[PDB]
Amino acid sequence: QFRRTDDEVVLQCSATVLKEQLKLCLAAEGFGNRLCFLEPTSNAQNVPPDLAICCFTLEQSLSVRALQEMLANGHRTLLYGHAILLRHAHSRMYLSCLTTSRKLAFDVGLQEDATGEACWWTMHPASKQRSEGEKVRVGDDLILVSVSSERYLHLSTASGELQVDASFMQTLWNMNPICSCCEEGYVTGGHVLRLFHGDECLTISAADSDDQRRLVYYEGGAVCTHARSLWRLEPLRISWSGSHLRWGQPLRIRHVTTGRYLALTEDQGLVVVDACKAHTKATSFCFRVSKEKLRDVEGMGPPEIKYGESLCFVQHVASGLWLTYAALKKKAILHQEGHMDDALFLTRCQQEESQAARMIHSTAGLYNQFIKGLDSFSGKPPAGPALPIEAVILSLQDLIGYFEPPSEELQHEEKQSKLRSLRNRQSLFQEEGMLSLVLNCIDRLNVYTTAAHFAEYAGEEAAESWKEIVNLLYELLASLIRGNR
Repeated sequence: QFRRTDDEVVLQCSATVLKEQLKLCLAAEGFGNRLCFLEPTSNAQNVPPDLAICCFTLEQSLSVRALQEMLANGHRTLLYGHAILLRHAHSRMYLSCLTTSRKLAFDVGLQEDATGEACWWTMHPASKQRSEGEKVRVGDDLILVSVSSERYLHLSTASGELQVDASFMQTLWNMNPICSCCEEGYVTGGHVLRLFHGDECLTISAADSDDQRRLVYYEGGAVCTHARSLWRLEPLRISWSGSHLRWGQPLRIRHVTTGRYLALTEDQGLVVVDACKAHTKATSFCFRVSKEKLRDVEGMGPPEIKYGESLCFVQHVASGLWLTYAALKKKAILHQEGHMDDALFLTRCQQEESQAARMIHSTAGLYNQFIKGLDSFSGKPPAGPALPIEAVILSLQDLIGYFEPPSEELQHEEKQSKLRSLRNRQSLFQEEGMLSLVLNCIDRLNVYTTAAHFAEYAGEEAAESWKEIVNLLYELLASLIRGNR
């Protein structure tokens, strides 16, 4: 009931939309975009929210005396009046108050390093029900104050869209628990993992495949180490979603890089589906101890399912159909009776790989839309929606540093270990067709002789970044191909 450090939390606030309360979570991508935005979580029943980038970890919780002291030089409970540090689970960046605007208001984004006063936030009570120095409890409304700027974490409404900023105005914030202390080696929600059969694991086809990437297979060999075989387990509850998985408990199974949802469909059968089409009935699965006929807690719950050691039959909830195969790669199907050997076991993905899979997802989506912007005005000299110039430049810069080789001056032992990581990071991107993706940007950009020629077909404003983006694309291309052996 108390909040302790190292808890995983989301910062939730609420807003009234056409006479109804939409709940919203604080979210940022980090790479390609530092700025926070708000993720609607109210329509979960029909459209699963992008929860992965909403998760923060409570790194440290400090007093004024404690904070002022650290700036000059395991489970502490959160007390009102404490300053907290929130690390972004995906980007490993810290929630901070920036120095940019759009009113006298700062932006709320992510910071590369927990340096200076900018990434610290003090907590204050919503009412006379709680007081400064008291344990911060579940369900409490919080006011959060930027240490650097003395401003409040604030929900904004301008002109029409929901947004976050730092304002002189105040916003009531709920800090919802995702997960707490976890039983070692047990499956919890929000874990990214692979599902093994028997070696063979559950996957979708590789990039630019005739599939359109919609179909599910059991495949062997190299896939088992490729990003396409990774899934995120998502229970149908925003709070305590990161709690232990329980047999028979319904969940959604999300493909990380593609961002689509394992589903049973009327026409196609067992497939992978867009977030928007992922309604509960279509997309709810559970693990079953066996295929025999056959109230939710508020904590981490009982640990039931062990990584590697537990064999699980996957079942579609609405239909009671079994996840099985058709009689190397085999097609995954849903079948009334299935096969005597349907039971899968689960292996937890590691953080570096897991992070990389998500980075692929964002990058693919970003550059794909940047391409759609170019295709739109190819023969037209605009109505075409603004190109994500600002985001592309940062996305490019971020990946370049991400793939940068280690300094030659580093010791041999450290070099070797750092090189293996680099090579593997590269490997994952390459297998997802990031090279072709970068190449298409270059090819479509290069149709143009210069900036002015580009400007003829695109805004003069867009043209000011054409040489930079082309140079950044080549640099990334080079960084991806480099052998680093």
